[PDB]
Amino acid sequence: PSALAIFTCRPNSHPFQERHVYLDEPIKIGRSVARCRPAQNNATFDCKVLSRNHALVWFDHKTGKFYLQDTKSSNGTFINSQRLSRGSEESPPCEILSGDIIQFGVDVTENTRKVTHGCIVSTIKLFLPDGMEARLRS
Repeated sequence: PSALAIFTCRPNSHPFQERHVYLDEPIKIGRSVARCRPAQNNATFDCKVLSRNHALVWFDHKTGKFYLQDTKSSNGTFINSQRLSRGSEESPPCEILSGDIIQFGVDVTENTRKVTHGCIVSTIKLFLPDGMEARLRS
């Protein structure tokens, strides 16, 4: 048994393939870098607007709650469009529920050229170690 977060790519997201992220321990969310590349079982994204150490997601095995924390991201982390912390500041742990829309970064139109870079926008579905779906967003 292992708690599980499934990340699926929303229509307004920079593209990524669906992730099946097991949460036996906290998982870093961050930008793809050497030695830390995207994989199905992780929350590492090839996306310009993410920080290397962007956020952290985990399951609290003693209460059955799931959490997301912004770890001083430059461009923001959001739960249902609400920003967890200011730029370059840490948030407290923020509880996430199954069905939340989670966003890392924001779209950025460069100031020096006409290019727009997308951000990661995901639905997250959350499952307890025994397989039952976690508390649902309402």
